[PDB]
Amino acid sequence: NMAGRSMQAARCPTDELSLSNCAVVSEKDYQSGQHVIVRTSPNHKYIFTLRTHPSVVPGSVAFSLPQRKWAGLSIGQEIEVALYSFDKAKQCIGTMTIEIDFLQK
Amino acid sequence: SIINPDWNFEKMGIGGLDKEFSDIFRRAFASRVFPPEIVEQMGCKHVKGILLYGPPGCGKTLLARQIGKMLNAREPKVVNGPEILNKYVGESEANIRKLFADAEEEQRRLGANSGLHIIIFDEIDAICKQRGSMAGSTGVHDTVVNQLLSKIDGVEQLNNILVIGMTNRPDLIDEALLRPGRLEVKMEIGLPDEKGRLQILHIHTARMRGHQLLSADVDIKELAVETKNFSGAELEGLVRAAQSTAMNRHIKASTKVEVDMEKAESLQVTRGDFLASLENDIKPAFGTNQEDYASYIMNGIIKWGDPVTRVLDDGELLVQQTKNSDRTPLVSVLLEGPPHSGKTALAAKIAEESNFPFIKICSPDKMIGFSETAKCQAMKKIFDDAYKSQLSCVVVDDIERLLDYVPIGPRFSNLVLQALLVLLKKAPPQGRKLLIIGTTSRKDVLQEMEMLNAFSTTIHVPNIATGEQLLEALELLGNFKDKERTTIAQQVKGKKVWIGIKKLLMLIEMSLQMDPEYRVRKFLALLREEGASP
Amino acid sequence: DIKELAVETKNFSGAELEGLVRAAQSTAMNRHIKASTKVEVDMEKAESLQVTRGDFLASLENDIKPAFGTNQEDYASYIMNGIIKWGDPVTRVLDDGELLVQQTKNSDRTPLVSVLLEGPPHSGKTALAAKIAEESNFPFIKICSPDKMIGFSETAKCQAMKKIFDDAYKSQLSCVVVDDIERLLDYVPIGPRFSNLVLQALLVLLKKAPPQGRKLLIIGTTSRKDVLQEMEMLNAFSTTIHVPNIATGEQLLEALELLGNFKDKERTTIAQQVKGKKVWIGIKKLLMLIEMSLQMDPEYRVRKFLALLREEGASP
Amino acid sequence: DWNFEKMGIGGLDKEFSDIFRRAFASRVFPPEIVEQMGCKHVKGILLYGPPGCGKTLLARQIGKMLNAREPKVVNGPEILNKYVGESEANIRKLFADAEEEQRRLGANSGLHIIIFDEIDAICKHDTVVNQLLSKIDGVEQLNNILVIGMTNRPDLIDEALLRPGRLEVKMEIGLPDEKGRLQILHIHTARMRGHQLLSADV
Ligand SMILES: Nc1ncnc2c1ncn2[C@@H]1O[C@H](COP(=O)(O)OP(=O)(O)OP(=O)(O)O)[C@@H](O)[C@H]1O
Ligand SMILES: Nc1ncnc2c1ncn2[C@@H]1O[C@H](COP(=O)(O)OP(=O)(O)OP(=O)(O)O)[C@@H](O)[C@H]1O
Ligand SMILES: Nc1ncnc2c1ncn2[C@@H]1O[C@H](COP(=O)(O)OP(=O)(O)O)[C@@H](O)[C@H]1O
Ligand SMILES: Nc1ncnc2c1ncn2[C@@H]1O[C@H](COP(=O)(O)OP(=O)(O)O)[C@@H](O)[C@H]1O
Ligand SMILES: [Mg+2]
Ligand SMILES: [Mg+2]
Ligand SMILES: [Mg+2]
Repeated sequence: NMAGRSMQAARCPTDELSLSNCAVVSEKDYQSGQHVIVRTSPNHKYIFTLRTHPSVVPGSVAFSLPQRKWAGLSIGQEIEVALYSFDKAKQCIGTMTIEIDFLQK
Repeated sequence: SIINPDWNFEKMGIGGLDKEFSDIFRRAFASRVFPPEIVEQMGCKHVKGILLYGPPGCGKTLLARQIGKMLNAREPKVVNGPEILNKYVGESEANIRKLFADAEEEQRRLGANSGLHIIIFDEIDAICKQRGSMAGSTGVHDTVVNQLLSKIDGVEQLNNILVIGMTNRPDLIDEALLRPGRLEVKMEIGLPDEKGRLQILHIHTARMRGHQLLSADVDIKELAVETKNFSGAELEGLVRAAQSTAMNRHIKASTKVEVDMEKAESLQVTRGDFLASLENDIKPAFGTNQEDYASYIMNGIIKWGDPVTRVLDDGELLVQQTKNSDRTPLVSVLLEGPPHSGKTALAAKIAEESNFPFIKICSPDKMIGFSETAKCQAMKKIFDDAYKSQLSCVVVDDIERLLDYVPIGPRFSNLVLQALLVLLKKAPPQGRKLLIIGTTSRKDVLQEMEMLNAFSTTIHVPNIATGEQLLEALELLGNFKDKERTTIAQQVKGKKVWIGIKKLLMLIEMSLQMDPEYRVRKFLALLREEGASP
Repeated sequence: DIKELAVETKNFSGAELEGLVRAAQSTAMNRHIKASTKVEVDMEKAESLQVTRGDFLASLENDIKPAFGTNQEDYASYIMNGIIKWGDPVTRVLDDGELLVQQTKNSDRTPLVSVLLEGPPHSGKTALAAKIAEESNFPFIKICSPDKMIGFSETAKCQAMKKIFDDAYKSQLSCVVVDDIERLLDYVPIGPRFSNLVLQALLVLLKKAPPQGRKLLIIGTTSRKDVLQEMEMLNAFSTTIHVPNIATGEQLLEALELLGNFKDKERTTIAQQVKGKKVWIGIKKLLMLIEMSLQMDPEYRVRKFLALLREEGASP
Repeated sequence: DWNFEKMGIGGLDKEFSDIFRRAFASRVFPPEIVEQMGCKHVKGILLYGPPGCGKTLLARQIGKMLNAREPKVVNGPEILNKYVGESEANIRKLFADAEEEQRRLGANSGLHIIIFDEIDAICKHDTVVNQLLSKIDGVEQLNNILVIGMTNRPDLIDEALLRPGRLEVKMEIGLPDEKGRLQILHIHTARMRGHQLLSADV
């Protein structure tokens, strides 16, 4: 886990987890609340937060459609997942600016 | 090296030319300052000619006028190149005689204690040009140079004359006017760098800072940073537009316009004015044009498979090598594939993501009806404009439409092919960089022409070749819902397809005008005809 | 010393030995000028005026460029990254070059000499002719290349070539390089198509001797030799030299060691794979594949280099 | 805050404002303040578009708000009549009507608008182009002049004239959209509607 392991991208299992914006993983592989980094190539890394759902088969990670479009992930493709640790003394966020629009026209 | 006189250029109104001025003065004016005594004891004659070349708007005439005023002299005359040819013999000779007359009169009246009479030409690459050798179709025959040559040096020569010539095309000047004894010093004025832009901006906003008409949030370093490949005559236009924007807020519209007279007491120029003027008004001519990334990348770029990422990764490595390598200043690449596979959009995206300050596209859309003799000139000009920048990028679209290739015979242009073969292996001057991209759909023909030994590498843009990739593309476009997606996958997933992205979009658009219960069958009917077996 | 200045100004006209003196004088008077309001003469710096050697040397290096001399800033875009000894076929070429250079100067019964450099594309022929010419110390050297004649017509290239040759019959020992002979003829395999007006002028200018007592050497480079042989152009030359590709693993490793790019521990991994086969790659393409593989992360450079080499540079 | 209905122009809201801001916004301020800034006026504009879309109407209605004199209309083909002396001199007899006001009162002059139609064959002849370029730009020129050009073919126009210092403002006046047609119809049937001469059916 800490070193990094190969995983298979999957589809988000439930709408609630899709709205949670957290990658869905299996309990046997990780735990809820843990943050990971997903590598798709040498210059392509993305940080995600994990949530555990029973329906996820071991050895695969599920992402919602927005996550796949943002990270350029394709279902069935291989990725590298490595446990990620935050520096809370510095990386704790105070303010975010977010551009919001209607999801559906 | 040479100990130079100490000047300050903030009081003269010139910025960035800290070396051209020095050498010009040393080689053309360091002997007109000394007293005539030592000049006679040395017997040293005077330089009576200078040539200046560079892109427009970079401050050549300003330098000539300032130099003329520095050495107390009369108001310099002025002439134009193409103007003098508007007439024929018996009319232009009188015009020539009407320039040096005062100099001759003063030389007669005074002798060796006269005053310098500067003369300023313009576009001197027209009269002094027999170079009609270019282009299969071009002819020139002129005799206007010889009278000027005779006047400059020879019989009844004048010791109190000085001719300064200016041009934008240094390679069209005849070599008869450059020999030692007539136009002997040469200089180039180029685009300024960041320090020069800072100096120019500090010079052009000095009369408002005196009267406290400049706000406190206006920082000039950021303005210098944000204006890349700007001339000296466009920073002035930027300041003028930023001034005219602020004077509009203090006008009241009535039967006849008049000033506010109450909010006109705090007339200040703000950062907002400068930012708005940079977004709307000024458009540099050696900068990136952002109106050409909406006509080519029309429907974005979606990731339908693995091959759509290798291309982008390879394009990034080539950009990072044309910017960080010193053993390879010029690189080339060719994008190839079957028709409708999406080659122009990817090249445009790579160019846009490059981030270079100069980006240009050469397309056959702008040359409808042209002959080859004009296509060569257009392409050569597009390439010439790219050597004035320290980082460039040029795209060449539809290489097979430039040569006029038709399979019957076959036919093509052998005057464009050779020029294109020679321009792909010519490096830029000094230490400047360059990157060329090119898109084609017929690689075998290009191979038979020995045109693949000019490029450095190649990239293959493939078609959709599996059911899973087609389903992924449909899901990403988001047009057919799950009920119909299952039906589509129950049939397509059992075979292999051969379809481009452009054709897929066309088919999806065509099969959406039918009634809601026939669309899924119409789509498959169209797909079967277009491609279902390679 | 005026005697020493008469041995450095070779092929100078009389009207340039006058400009040299004027430039030196103007340089000498710059050290004694001042400008505060408007340029005015310093009244204590115009007395100890002494034109010195340094001014002459500076003016000779920077300001004066004879029209019948060697333009020492034009064989600098051709020999770009240098010359290195990856194998044997380099010394052979560089030695035949000096033998011909000595023949053209110490021989009385052959005032004209020609040579042709031919080989596969990208093998380093344009950067070898320039080196062979640069080390001859002839007063006159010129290069005729096709990239200064873009857009010209057939009748406008003959005039340019003939002018380049006519300027060389005014010097006591000359040298001319004709580059990319196949781009002057406008040759395209489809057809074929070419210019029969330039070919017939070239076939004649290669045999005409200069005036009595003068000497000339000509060097030409090409890559499609099988075409020039059907044109009967191989009878106009006196000799030919073959510039080869790299063709063994040991030569590749020696070439890599002299460029100094991959580490000692990164050169054993390459040697293990490469030293089990033969290769076919030119020195201009082995510098494009060592700059694309250095833009990767430090842990994937060797793999990328080997993949690039395999994809293109297989056996002949 | 313009009242476009009263002026008599509809469907041109972002063109009038931009033209006024860029070319005319400095000529309604006292010379004293304009001297403290160093600003220089603009002496050229180029308007192009289909024929009969409201380019002369705009030019003449913007020159009356400033309270200037009548614009001096001139045609393109007319100028090139025979040769130099009848055309070049005829060129001289246009800026001449205003060449005096500057040599009498200089600054505080009014502003002479010199409309100039076609401008697409005159500058493909070369005599007129050179004379005009020297008149507007150069060492000798008037600061109480504004030249407005109109064309229907934008590309043929030369590039030596579209540079800073020369004509440096370009505007396109195209066909109106739905709202433009609505506003034009509202403007052009206002007199009748006030006299109850327009039926309720309309
Ligand atoms: N990888 C991609 N993913 C999604 N859409 C794409 C992709 N590449 C291109 N497109 C879009 O599909 C169309 C591609 O057409 P394009 O102009 O690239 O055609 P082309 O390959 O040059 O064809 P032609 O043979 O007609 O010259 C454009 O709408 C572009 O936005
Ligand atoms: N030993 C060497 N011999 C030749 N060139 C070398 C050598 N070492 C390095 N180089 C460099 O390799 C490059 C090859 O030279 P060059 O580009 O002139 O080749 P070429 O055979 O003329 O190519 P092309 O077929 O494109 O005309 C040049 O940069 C040259 O400086
Ligand atoms: N280096 C510079 N420093 C300050 N101003 C400059 C500079 N170069 C150009 N300008 C401005 O551009 C204007 C016109 O430039 P000009 O010298 O006519 O261009 P060109 O050299 O093409 O004739 C001048 O009024 C001047 O204020
Ligand atoms: N935007 C507009 N609003 C009102 N009337 C207009 C408008 N545009 C054109 N017109 C009318 O149509 C005619 C336009 O003529 P004119 O502007 O001189 O044509 P051109 O564009 O060839 O100069 C005039 O009668 C004018 O009243
Ligand atoms: Mg295309
Ligand atoms: Mg070569
Ligand atoms: Mg009109």
